Amino acid sequence: WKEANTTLFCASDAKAYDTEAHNVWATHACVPTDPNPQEVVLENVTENFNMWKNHMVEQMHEDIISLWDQSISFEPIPIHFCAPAGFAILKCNDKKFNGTGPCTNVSTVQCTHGIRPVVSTQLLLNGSLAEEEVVIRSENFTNNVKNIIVQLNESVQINCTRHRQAHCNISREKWQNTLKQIVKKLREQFKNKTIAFAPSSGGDPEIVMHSFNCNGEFFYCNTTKLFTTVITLPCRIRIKCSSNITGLLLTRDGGVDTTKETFRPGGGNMKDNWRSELYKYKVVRIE
Amino acid sequence: VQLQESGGGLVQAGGSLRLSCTVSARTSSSHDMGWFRQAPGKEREFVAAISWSGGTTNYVDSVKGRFDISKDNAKNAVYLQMNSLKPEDTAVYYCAAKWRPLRYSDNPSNSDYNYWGQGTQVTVSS
Ligand SMILES: *[C@@H]1O[C@H](CO)[C@@H](O)[C@H](O)[C@H]1NC(C)=O
Ligand SMILES: *[C@@H]1O[C@H](CO)[C@@H](O)[C@H](O)[C@H]1NC(C)=O
Ligand SMILES: *[C@@H]1O[C@H](CO)[C@@H](O)[C@H](O)[C@H]1NC(C)=O
Ligand SMILES: *[C@@H]1O[C@H](CO)[C@@H](O)[C@H](O)[C@H]1NC(C)=O
Ligand SMILES: *[C@@H]1O[C@H](CO)[C@@H](O)[C@H](O)[C@H]1NC(C)=O
Ligand SMILES: *[C@@H]1O[C@H](CO)[C@@H](O)[C@H](O)[C@H]1NC(C)=O
Ligand SMILES: *[C@@H]1O[C@H](CO)[C@@H](O)[C@H](O)[C@H]1NC(C)=O
Ligand SMILES: *[C@@H]1O[C@H](CO)[C@@H](O)[C@H](O)[C@H]1NC(C)=O
Repeated sequence: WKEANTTLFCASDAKAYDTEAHNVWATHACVPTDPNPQEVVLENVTENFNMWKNHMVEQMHEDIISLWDQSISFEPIPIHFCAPAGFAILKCNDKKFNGTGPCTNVSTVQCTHGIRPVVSTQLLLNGSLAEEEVVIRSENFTNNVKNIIVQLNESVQINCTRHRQAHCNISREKWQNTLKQIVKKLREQFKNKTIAFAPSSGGDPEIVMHSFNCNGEFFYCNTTKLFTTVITLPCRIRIKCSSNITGLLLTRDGGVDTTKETFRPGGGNMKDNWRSELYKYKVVRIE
Repeated sequence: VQLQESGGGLVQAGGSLRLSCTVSARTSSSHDMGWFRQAPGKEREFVAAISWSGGTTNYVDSVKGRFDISKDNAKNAVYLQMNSLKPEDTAVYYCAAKWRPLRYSDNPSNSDYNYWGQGTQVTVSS
């Protein structure tokens, strides 16, 4: 099966009587889901993946742009991306796969899992958890220009409220637990140097903050207290929200080979958000 | 290709070129479009950007007063007028797009753009 770029189709369980943007978009763009599809596990097969060169990501990005540029209530719904006639999607089943190189347990499917297309910076919300241990993924770890996508194995709840001023609460215990596991994984990759975190250092104003959309309202939260009982982040709005933090986008500082490496929250290339969900998939021509 | 640049050429210092980029990919009111360039041997650097909806612009200091970035939304087009060209302007010029759905300002980004063209080659002699 050659790898092939083709135009995917989408499937969802949107409702046609519902006014919210994602349902309206999916009702015209997508077909109904197969509620119970079969998955063929491929015995003895190995295939090479490259999550950083995956035309599925480009396609999802265009679709999500279309959704936002189409449009009330705004709650992301699951969208499946699906291989058209003559094609299939290969799914990597290796539970600690770095997204590049060989994968052993592979299965073929017509569609991805249902992905919520959540638009956010710094923290990945409401996504897929790693099945086993925390996983970190980068295109090249020794290039500090390449962002690191972290996938957590346990969700961290983030609850946000408004009183223009607003805040988000995170459990301090759970967050310190999450940072410890991330540190262990970063050391494996950086010659067991000491790991430091620091707040975002620049870029567009919405990437220096944790920014996200909470049913209609755009929230911009200061994450210094996360990267430096509950942790309360101050936010500006430009209504309650509870989400699961399921991942992080990090960037490593450049410089001299000190005894330490420092990492900062980043993001802004929404294509990394889509990679964090699509890393295990690849389109092939079956014919 | 999503983005395709044209207008590159060989020019004499003090001359002018006009670069064009047609954006075949999906655009939106929260996009920025820009131009970046890479001179032989050196790293890629920002040149100019424009907000797709608002038209706010930004330039690298070494082109101010000489380069102008403009757009035509109905043609999905962005343009870089380059006047008073200097040998230091010699480079591959890339058009780029960035979707910024969460932006709260019209000022365009100068880094980390979603996708890039193949580039158009510019040589400025003398
Ligand atoms: C990913 O892991 C595979 C399996 O050991 C290895 O061949 C490959 O070099 C790794 N690549 C990265 C970028 O980690
Ligand atoms: C492959 O992965 C599937 C699902 O993750 C699992 O049930 C199966 O035991 C794994 N190995 C084989 C040989 O099927
Ligand atoms: C998550 O992974 C870490 C190691 O990265 C492990 O210590 C921890 O027990 C795991 N938690 C769950 C709920 O699987
Ligand atoms: C990143 O990866 C490339 C290719 O594997 C390697 O040549 C380079 O040294 C790495 N780090 C850089 C470019 O800073
Ligand atoms: C978020 O709200 C839930 C109730 O839905 C609560 O169990 C949890 O403790 C809250 N988390 C924080 C960090 O306040
Ligand atoms: C880092 O520690 C691992 C053991 O987990 C070891 O195999 C490796 O040699 C160490 N790297 C360096 C640069 O010392
Ligand atoms: C976040 O808040 C701290 C004060 O607690 C401040 O020093 C820092 O500049 C803020 N960061 C941003 C990006 O506003
Ligand atoms: C995450 O999911 C919950 C419901 O599962 C929803 O209320 C919340 O708005 C979602 N967060 C984002 C940022 O979409």
